Amino acid sequence: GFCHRSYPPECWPN
Repeated sequence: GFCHRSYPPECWPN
């Protein structure tokens, strides 16, 4: 559920 605002934004199924 927690996504990191990177580029590309890395998000995990958390």
